Amino acid sequence: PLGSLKFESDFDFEKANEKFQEVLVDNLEDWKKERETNQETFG
Amino acid sequence: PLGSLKFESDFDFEKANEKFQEVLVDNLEDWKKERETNQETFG
Amino acid sequence: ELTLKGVTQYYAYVTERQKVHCLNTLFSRLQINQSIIFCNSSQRVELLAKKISQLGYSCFYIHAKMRQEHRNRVFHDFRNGLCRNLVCTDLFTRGIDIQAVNVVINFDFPKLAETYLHRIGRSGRFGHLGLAINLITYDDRFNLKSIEEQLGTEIKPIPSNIDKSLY
Amino acid sequence: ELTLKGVTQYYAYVTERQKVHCLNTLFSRLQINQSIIFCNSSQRVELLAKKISQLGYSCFYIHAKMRQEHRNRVFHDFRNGLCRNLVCTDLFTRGIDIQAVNVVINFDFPKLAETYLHRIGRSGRFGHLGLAINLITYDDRFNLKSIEEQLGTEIKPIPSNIDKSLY
Repeated sequence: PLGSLKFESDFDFEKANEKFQEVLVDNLEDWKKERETNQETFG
Repeated sequence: PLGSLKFESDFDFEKANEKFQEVLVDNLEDWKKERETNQETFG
Repeated sequence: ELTLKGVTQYYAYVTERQKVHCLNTLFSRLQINQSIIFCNSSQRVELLAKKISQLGYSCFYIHAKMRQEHRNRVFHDFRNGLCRNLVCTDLFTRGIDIQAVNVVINFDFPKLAETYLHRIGRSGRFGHLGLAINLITYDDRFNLKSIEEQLGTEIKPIPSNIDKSLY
Repeated sequence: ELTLKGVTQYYAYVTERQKVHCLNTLFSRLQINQSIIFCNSSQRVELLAKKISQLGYSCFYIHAKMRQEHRNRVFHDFRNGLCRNLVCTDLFTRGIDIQAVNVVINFDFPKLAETYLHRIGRSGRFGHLGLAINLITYDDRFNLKSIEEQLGTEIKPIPSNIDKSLY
């Protein structure tokens, strides 16, 4: 049937942009994979 | 596009049932019509 | 066959001008999980879908002037719950069997008790609790009592506060 | 051809596990009239439609594994506004031209700038103001800057409070 999905807190966009900047500065110095990423996204 | 329709007050169900009782006690003692009723409903 | 076991049935006396107002009041006041709204023509089904979306409620709609594959996929998506309201005509040979649909609204009341049963009825003795709300006009006043008699049920006036344990 | 004139573009760094959370946060915080959400497969389109409906938001979805008549009628119903969100794959040869769609969300960021343009771009010099929000993963970090370069635009990090006068 229909479930009811709710997230307790918000997504932290500032923290995400910080992680991305850190990722960039650190990088400075088939169906199995589809199913895996689908399990990660909608699991 | 998409309009935004809002009704100011509520439908009065008690008043409607009263009107229906009055109707019953008083009764005790093509495409033109389709378009007309559609104009009345969704006009 | 079909029965009206768990279905609590009400009627609201309206004019055609008041039908959209009454439906919006029902949407606001009632605790609807999912709902199926019946109309007497495809034109009115599409117009009512437009009105429902205008009022701020998402809408699904199916009728006879449709490709059966589009109709079937829309019905599947409605059963999965992507939208909470479905406007349709009379194309259900069997009784509706969706646990999430706790309110059925006859926007246009039918003339034959067979049609009313196929819209409102259930299969088996253990159907979920539901509401059946009929929008009755002056030209419907006799068919209301006639259908209420033929099926041996009762269709009461709608109360201003409906017991939440009925749907 | 297509341009990105009125489209303000942002990106949010996410993992695949965080994508549904990020999308729900966007739905809650953003002032969306209508929205189109792009995914990289039909399977993911259907799964995301389910997730969106679970979160409490109505949903439309179209993809390639569909009868073209069902797809066209669903697109017509979405343009008329019966539902406020549409999940789809890449099947828009021309630029989207719906004034009500003020937010486009790349749930799955593409690899080719042509695809990004066909999702985000506009026809003519007077397109309505819109938002383009890209969900960027680690495997998307280089394609992000590459597509940003090829199209001569800028894709800024998403701010915690977006100017309401942009969409």
